[PDB]
Amino acid sequence: AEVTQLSNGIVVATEHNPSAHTASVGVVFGSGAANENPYNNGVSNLWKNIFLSKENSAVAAKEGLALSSNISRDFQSYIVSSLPGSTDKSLDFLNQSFIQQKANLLSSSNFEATKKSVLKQVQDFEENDHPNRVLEHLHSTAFQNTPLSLPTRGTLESLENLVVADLESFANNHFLNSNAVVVGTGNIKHEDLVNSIESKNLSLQTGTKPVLKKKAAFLGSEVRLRDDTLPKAWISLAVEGEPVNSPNYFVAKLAAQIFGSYNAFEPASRLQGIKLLDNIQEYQLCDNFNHFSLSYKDSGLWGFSTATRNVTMIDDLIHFTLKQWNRLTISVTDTEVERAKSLLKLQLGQLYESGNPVNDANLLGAEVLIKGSKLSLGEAFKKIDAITVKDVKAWAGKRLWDQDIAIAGTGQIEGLLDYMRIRSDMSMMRW
Amino acid sequence: PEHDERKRLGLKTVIILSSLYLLSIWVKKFKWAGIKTRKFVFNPPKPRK
Repeated sequence: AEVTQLSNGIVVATEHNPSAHTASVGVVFGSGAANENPYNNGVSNLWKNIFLSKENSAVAAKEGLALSSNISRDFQSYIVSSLPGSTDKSLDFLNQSFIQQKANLLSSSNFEATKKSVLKQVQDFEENDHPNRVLEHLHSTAFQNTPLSLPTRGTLESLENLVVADLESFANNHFLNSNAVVVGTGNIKHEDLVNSIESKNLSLQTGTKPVLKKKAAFLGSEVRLRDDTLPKAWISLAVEGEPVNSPNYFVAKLAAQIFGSYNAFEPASRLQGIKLLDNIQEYQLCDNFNHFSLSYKDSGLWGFSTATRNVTMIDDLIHFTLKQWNRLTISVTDTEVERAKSLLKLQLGQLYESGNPVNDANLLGAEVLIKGSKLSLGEAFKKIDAITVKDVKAWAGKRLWDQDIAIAGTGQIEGLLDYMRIRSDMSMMRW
Repeated sequence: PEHDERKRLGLKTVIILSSLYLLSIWVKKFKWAGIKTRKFVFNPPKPRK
C-alpha cells in the first residue's frame, strides 16, 4: 500500500485499500502511561471506558457506528468504524466527543458506574491472568523510578483516589493538536477526508504539552511473588534492547526469531529447527515459551517468557536457554540466519496486512507520531535481506555477552536460584 | 644453620598470603551484596482459600 501525510494545521494520514468493505476514522494521541505519575496512574484507562460507555455507544449504534480504543505506554487511540458510504457521520460523532462536549460524558452518574467497572477489571487481572501480570512486573523492576515502569491499566490503590477533576486536568495538558494525528484506513480516499475536515474548522487544543523530566534507565534487578497454592511457575527474563529509530531495530527482531516460540502439546511445534528443543524435550522442562523484542521511544527489552509444571528442574531450563544465547556471539550458523529471515518476513506480513482496518489505524498513527512518516513493507524486506552473520555477532557482543538482567516470577518458584547463579550464565568463560 | 634463609623465605610467604587475604575480603563482599540489601514485604491474603 501507499500512505499520504499532510499538515494543514492538523496532521492527516491515510492508507487507502479499494478491496475493503469498511472504513475506520479516528485520532491517535502521542501520550500514554509513560506520561503519568504514580498518583494518577490509571487516568488514561478511565478515558477509554468513558468513551465506550453505554449511553455514548447507544448514540453511535443508531447511525451504524462501532467504537474502539486502546491504551499503551507511548500512545492512545479512539477509533470510529462505519460502512464505506457513511464516513461523513463518523467525523461528526468524533466532533461532539473531543472537540466539543466532553462534559455530558463526565456526569456524576456516568463516572461512578464507570469507575466501579474498572476497579473490577484490574482486580480480576491481578488474580487470574498470570502470564501478563508477570510481564508487567518485569517492566516495573527493570525501569524502576522512571516513567516506563508504570502499568497501563493502573493499580487498585491509585484508581480509588481519582475524581473528575483528575480527568479534566489530564485532558487539558495532553489532548492537543500538536500531539495528535487523524487517521483513516480501509475504503476511504485521502482527499475526501481532508476536505471533510476543512469544511468544519476543527481544532482540539493548541499545543505545548509538558516536558517529562527523567529519561528511561535500565537497572538489573529481580522481583519474586511466591504463591505455593498455584499449579505452575511463570517466569520472564530480559536484557536491555533497542528503541525505535535505532539502526539495530531489525537485527534484534531477527535474533528473537532464531529461538522463537514453542508449544509442547502441538505436534508440529515440536519439529521446528531450533537447537534448544533437543535439550528441553528429553525431560519436558516446560509447556511453552516465547521470545520477544520490545521497543519504545526511549529504551527496549529483549528476552523470553515461560510457563512450566516441572517445578524441580527449573534451574536446568534457565541454564540451557542462556547457553544458546551465548552462541550468537561465538558460533551461529548461516543456516540459522536464513531461516530467521524468511519467518520474520512472514511475521511482519501478517501484522501489517491483516484484514482489520482498526489494527492498521493503530499502527499508522503510532509510527507517524514518532518518526514523521511510515516505512513501507517493501523497504523493510530489503533491510532484512541484507543482514549477515557478522552483524548478529556484533550486536550480541554488545547487548548480551556479560550483561545485567531483569527477572520476574510468580507461582512455585522455590527452585529458581539466586541472581548471581543466573547472571554468571550470560558469559561462557569455558572459552 | 638455616636461620638466615629461613627468615628470607618467610618474608616472601607472609607478603603473598597477606595480599591474598585482603583480596579475598573484597571479592566476598561484592558477591554477597545482593543478599545483604534484599527487601521483603508482607500483604495478608484474603480469607477464602
